[PDB]
Amino acid sequence: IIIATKNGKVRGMQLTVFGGTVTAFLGIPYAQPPLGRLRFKKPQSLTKWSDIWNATKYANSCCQNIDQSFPGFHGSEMWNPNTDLSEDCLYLNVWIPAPKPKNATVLIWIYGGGFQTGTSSLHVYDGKFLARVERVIVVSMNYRVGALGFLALPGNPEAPGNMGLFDQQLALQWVQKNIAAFGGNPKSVTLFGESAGAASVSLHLLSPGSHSLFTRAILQSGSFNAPWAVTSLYEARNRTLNLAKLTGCSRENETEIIKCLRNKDPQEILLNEAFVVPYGTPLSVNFGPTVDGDFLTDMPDILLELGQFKKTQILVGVNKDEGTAFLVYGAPGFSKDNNSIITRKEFQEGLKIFFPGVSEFGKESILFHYTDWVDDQRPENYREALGDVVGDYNFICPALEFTKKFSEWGNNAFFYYFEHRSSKLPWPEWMGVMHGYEIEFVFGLPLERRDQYTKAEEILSRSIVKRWANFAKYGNPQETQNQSTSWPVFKSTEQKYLTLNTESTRIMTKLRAQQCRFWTSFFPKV
Ligand SMILES: *[C@@H]1O[C@H](CO[C@H]2O[C@@H](C)[C@@H](O)[C@@H](O)[C@@H]2O)[C@@H](O[C@@H]2O[C@H](CO)[C@@H](O)[C@H](O)[C@H]2NC(C)=O)[C@H](O)[C@H]1NC(C)=O
Ligand SMILES: *[C@@H]1O[C@H](CO[C@H]2O[C@@H](C)[C@@H](O)[C@@H](O)[C@@H]2O)[C@@H](O[C@@H]2O[C@H](CO)[C@@H](O)[C@H](O)[C@H]2NC(C)=O)[C@H](O)[C@H]1NC(C)=O
Ligand SMILES: *[C@@H]1O[C@H](CO[C@@H]2O[C@@H](C)[C@@H](O)[C@@H](O)[C@@H]2O)[C@@H](O)[C@H](O)[C@H]1NC(C)=O
Ligand SMILES: CCN(CC)[C@H](C)CN1c2ccccc2Sc2ccccc21
Ligand SMILES: *[C@@H]1O[C@H](CO)[C@@H](O)[C@H](O)[C@H]1NC(C)=O
Ligand SMILES: *[C@@H]1O[C@H](CO)[C@@H](O)[C@H](O)[C@H]1NC(C)=O
Ligand SMILES: *[C@@H]1O[C@H](CO)[C@@H](O)[C@H](O)[C@H]1NC(C)=O
Ligand SMILES: [Cl-]
Ligand SMILES: [Cl-]
Ligand SMILES: [Cl-]
Ligand SMILES: [Cl-]
Ligand SMILES: [Cl-]
Ligand SMILES: [Cl-]
Ligand SMILES: [Cl-]
Ligand SMILES: [Zn+2]
Repeated sequence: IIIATKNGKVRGMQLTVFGGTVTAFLGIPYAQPPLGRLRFKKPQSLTKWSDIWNATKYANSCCQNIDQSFPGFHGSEMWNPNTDLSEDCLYLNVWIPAPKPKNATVLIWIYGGGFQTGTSSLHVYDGKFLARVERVIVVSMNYRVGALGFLALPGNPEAPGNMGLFDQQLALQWVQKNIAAFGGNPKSVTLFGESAGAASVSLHLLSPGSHSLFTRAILQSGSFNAPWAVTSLYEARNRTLNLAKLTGCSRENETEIIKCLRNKDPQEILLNEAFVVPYGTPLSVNFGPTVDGDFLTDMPDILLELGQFKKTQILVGVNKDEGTAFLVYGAPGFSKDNNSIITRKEFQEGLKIFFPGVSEFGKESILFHYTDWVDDQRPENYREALGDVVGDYNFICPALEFTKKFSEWGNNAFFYYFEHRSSKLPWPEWMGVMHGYEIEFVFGLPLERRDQYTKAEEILSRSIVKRWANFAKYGNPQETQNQSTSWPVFKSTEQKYLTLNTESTRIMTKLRAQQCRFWTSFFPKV
């Protein structure tokens, strides 16, 4: 199979999925490799090739530091890159239904990873199931991360910031220019992503350069208004100068620092990325999105509040235990190999880890808001309270505030609460429905009967896959055939949302009302 793109011909592979066929094009280049003088620059356009490019294996992953907290443990290593790390990494993948569709809706995946890590070749991002079951086209791209993707001295085009975001944007442009040759519909394109990928998706709703490159958006466990998602412009320049100091690149003429950084090999950049922040947290984002005056014209909180974004439908949601994953990355008394019963004193030490520069009074009122027990005798009270603190503050409350503000401008919005713990989840039970472990259900991995998911998990995945595809195709995430409960629109007044679980599906209102009132209204003033 060979498809003529506008820059040259590409060859894919046939895959057998569920007694049928899916065609895969893995590793299509969409930009000139950002090497040499092109490091830290925005992505440049690709030049034509007259031969046939073989797109038959995942391409290199972008340079990044690997998680090594649990060597040999599948729970953490399933997120580590599974191809070689290289600066030559700006490639994308395309999954096509077989036979060739005539005008299929396109789903574009943007992976997360704190803007520091990530790759589209991960097993749980495999788009072949979605192409097979719902006959949509799935696209995913690799984008630069860390300093090589988000180092910023604003206004300076040698390192303007938001390069990884522009990588994503150029991939969206590739779909616009090429997807029809694959049988796809460039007028029906839905972005979806998780964590930092969901925050990227929400920034594409704000960026005018991206407004004509997609139709709808899905935000799983993330948004730009989350406290970890946007780097202040003070912080950006500090961490840039700190990295120059650590490497030996402190110049005075600010353009001369970047040329010094361009002569360091990528490994010396990666080794020093960690220490650009003096006192970080488990949720620290060393180099992330900034207000650059290009991709981002103003502070995103101002654009959201004043209705300056793409007007379209959105699907937003969170998991029940978003915070627990971060507790085994620094909190005292927590571990993946015990049950992590902590004391009140260990709870107070956890808050200092996650809220280092906050007043003594601020941590006291976090403790006060989250220690009104039902059962005063339960030993896991403080353990579960600290996870809820981290999850509410960093993910759930920002996502709800995002949806409320977005829908106030007349757009249909739908919110979900994912509360099923995967039967193949390798982390212990006390960590619950963790950050990132709805992804395998969205991509339809439990549909593979040869994988030891339960029968109920196959059913829930089949339902989620249909809702997601119906949202992309028709702007309405209903499962209309098997007498499901209807997913109601999220409005600022009643704030209805749908729960996703094996046992039951229910409509509820005002998720975490009391806790998010504290985080969104009171806490910013301490
Ligand atoms: C902006 O950065 C400076 C310099 O950052 C240094 O901090 C070290 C801890 C280390 O990471 C090194 O690589 C880096 O260059 C910050 O100054 C430092 O701030 C910390 C925390 O307050 C102090 O402990 C250090 O003594 C201090 N060093 C100096 C030379 O001033 C500065 O605070 C930072 N601005 C922020 C975080 O707003
Ligand atoms: C849950 O585990 C933590 C972590 O303890 C680590 O070190 C060994 C004890 C190992 O067996 C394994 O449990 C784990 O890798 C326990 O906290 C530790 O407690 C000791 C006791 O003095 C302290 O010295 C350590 O600093 C501390 N580690 C951390 C990360 O806080 C904790 O006691 C345990 N809880 C249980 C068993 O209920
Ligand atoms: C493919 O379909 C195009 C129309 O797509 C529709 O446009 C708007 C209303 C969006 O809501 C989108 O989701 C819809 O699917 C046609 O204009 C085009 O000619 C068609 N092309 C081919 C080759 O069939
Ligand atoms: C998949 C990796 N995940 C744990 C194994 C980490 C903690 C996620 N993470 C993350 C991942 C890589 C590097 C830094 C971070 S800080 C962060 C902030 C906001 C969302 C996610 C992240
Ligand atoms: C691309 O794939 C075809 C089919 O396997 C192969 O014969 C061809 O030689 C490949 N091109 C290369 C390796 O340049
Ligand atoms: C800094 O160096 C650049 C590159 O040579 C030059 O264009 C610019 O004028 C210099 N500016 C200052 C203030 O030295
Ligand atoms: C609806 O139910 C049938 C069995 O009655 C099942 O095979 C099918 O996959 C279900 N559809 C969805 C979208 O879940
Ligand atoms: Cl469009
Ligand atoms: Cl940070
Ligand atoms: Cl709950
Ligand atoms: Cl006390
Ligand atoms: Cl609408
Ligand atoms: Cl309710
Ligand atoms: Cl609640
Ligand atoms: Zn992740």
